[PDB]
Amino acid sequence: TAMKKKVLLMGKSGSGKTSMRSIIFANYIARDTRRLGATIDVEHSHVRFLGNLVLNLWDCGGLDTFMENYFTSQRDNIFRNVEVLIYVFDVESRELEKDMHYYQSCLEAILQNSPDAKIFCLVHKMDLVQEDQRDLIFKEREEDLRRLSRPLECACFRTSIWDETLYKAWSSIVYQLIPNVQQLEMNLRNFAQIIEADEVLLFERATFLVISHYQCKEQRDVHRFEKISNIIKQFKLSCSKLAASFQSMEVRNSNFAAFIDIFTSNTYVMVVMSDPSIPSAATLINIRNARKHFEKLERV
Amino acid sequence: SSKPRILLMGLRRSGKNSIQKVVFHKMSPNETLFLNSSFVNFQIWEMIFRGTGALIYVIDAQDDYMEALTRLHITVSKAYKVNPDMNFEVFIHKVDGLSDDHKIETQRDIHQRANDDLADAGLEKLHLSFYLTSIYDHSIFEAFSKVVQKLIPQLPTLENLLNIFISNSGIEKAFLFDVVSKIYIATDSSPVDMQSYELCCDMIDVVIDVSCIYGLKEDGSGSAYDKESMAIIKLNNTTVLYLKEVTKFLALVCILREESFERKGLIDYNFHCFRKAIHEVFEV
Ligand SMILES: Nc1nc2c(ncn2[C@@H]2O[C@H](COP(=O)(O)OP(=O)(O)OP(=O)(O)O)[C@@H](O)[C@H]2O)c(=O)[nH]1
Ligand SMILES: Nc1nc2c(ncn2[C@@H]2O[C@H](COP(=O)(O)OP(=O)(O)O)[C@@H](O)[C@H]2O)c(=O)[nH]1
Ligand SMILES: [Mg+2]
Repeated sequence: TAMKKKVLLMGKSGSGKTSMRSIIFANYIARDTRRLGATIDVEHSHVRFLGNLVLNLWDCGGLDTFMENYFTSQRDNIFRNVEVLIYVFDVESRELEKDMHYYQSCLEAILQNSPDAKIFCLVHKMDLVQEDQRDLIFKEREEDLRRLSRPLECACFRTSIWDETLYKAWSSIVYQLIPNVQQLEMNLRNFAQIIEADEVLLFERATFLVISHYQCKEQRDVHRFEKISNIIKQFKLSCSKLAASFQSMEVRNSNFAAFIDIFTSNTYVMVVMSDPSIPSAATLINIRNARKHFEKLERV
Repeated sequence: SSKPRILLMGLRRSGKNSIQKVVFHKMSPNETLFLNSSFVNFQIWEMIFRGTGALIYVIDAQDDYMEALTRLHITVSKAYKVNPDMNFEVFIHKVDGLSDDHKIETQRDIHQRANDDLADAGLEKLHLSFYLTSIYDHSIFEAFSKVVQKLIPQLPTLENLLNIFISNSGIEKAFLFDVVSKIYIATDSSPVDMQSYELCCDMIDVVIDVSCIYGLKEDGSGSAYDKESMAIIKLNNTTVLYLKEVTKFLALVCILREESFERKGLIDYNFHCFRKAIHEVFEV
């Protein structure tokens, strides 16, 4: 009785769909994605996310031949019941027109079969473009994508497996699929205010996607959520490989303290503090105690 | 100001800029495809060879190395003339693109000829050390740690202070790290598991990167690493990693069990004797 939600991951062969899925949901590092084989037709994935949500990930091979079947004999199987279409584009494609033609043909099937599907467009491999060019090239690709997406709305991101932009995008996608996400946000803003934190991040345990946050004093780095996802995910993978599983972390400066710990069976929490008259015990006792009050919620 | 001095050298596309970026300007390997804050004085590149400790000649082993091997012989033949106490280091670089058959063949070969070419010029008493490195691996960090440890005359004193500290404090392993570079200038006498070093390097990264985001002060910036920089990481097998500031360049990273860490108070008190001693070593 958990919400099952169908996600089409689609785009041409080599655009980097399976790489993305493998890094977010399967603990690969970017370097390892070199070794992935071309996907044949659809590779089905069931991700248990928080116990209230199940992601039915449809990883569609983008070989021209596979696409044509999706647009014909497999048209109903593919495009029915779709919550989300994630469409991947290789920034480095030589076939821009042919690329758009395969995108627009998916948008039609989505207009005809699942017309309330949330649509996302990922302008991918941005690491292959010079830093000073990336914002420029993405804005233009974005402008074209929004216009050629006809009556449907699309949300675009520039992504790479080699930085935090991939977590920005996948956080935004998954955020829109978590059921009572507005409740979660309030319950955490509650928790944050009781414990007098500058900032609390809440992460889904397996992926380290940010699923909620709360900030007191407006911070300067608006990208910091994806960076923390990426920094911690990486370290969590160095632990399991080199020694054993990450449990918890405490970090401090003369200007701050952060605490990263398991929260519920399905989440990590990070708590940022700027050391008022807070005996360190008070904070750890609050983290410990608030577990049971979040440990409910995600039942079924 | 009396740091150890190292010079990196090598043909273009050997990977000098990529090594510099990754080690000393704390930047990812992949973003090197478009290109005063450490214990080490390092420079990419005969007055220069006068006051230098070590020369690191780099080589592209994804490429043919015959040309590479020849500048190597000449570059080192020169340097030795000026300062024969200099150490000569050789980064057989980019081995992440080989299979293991090819790495071992390549190393056997480069080691063979490099050492042959030195026999012929009758430069018998000129030691070459070799290393397999990669910006995509920790090999570059281990190689730099090995290079730098040779230029610290106080290393026996440092190893002894860490030994007294950890033996009296219930600690399995201690690393004295240069924080920006993640190079270790000393460790206690227990054998070094390179997987341990590598995890400690990855801890420095999380500490510094989380510090760069939080507590930089309300203005644009202060400094991520200061005299109160500290971290505690608990791993599910009851391993504890513990980082404490020693100097503006030096952090201590300790590996121990939750059971010894129950005695943090003793650890914390012995730590402050170790820190003072390290200050006395380097007249800071
Ligand atoms: N530079 C760069 N390479 C990437 C990126 N993402 C994926 N790649 C590489 O692109 C190649 C193809 O990736 P895949 O994930 O297999 O592609 P796919 O889109 O699933 O292809 P099909 O299964 O045939 O549809 C692999 O070598 C990846 O490592 C990225 O962000 N940057
Ligand atoms: N695969 C791989 N590529 C590397 C490595 N080191 C450098 N490179 C690449 O090789 C080129 C060498 O860069 P560069 O540092 O400019 O060599 P330099 O000319 O002496 O500065 C760039 O494409 C780097 O991405 C490595 O260890 N492995
Ligand atoms: Mg695939």
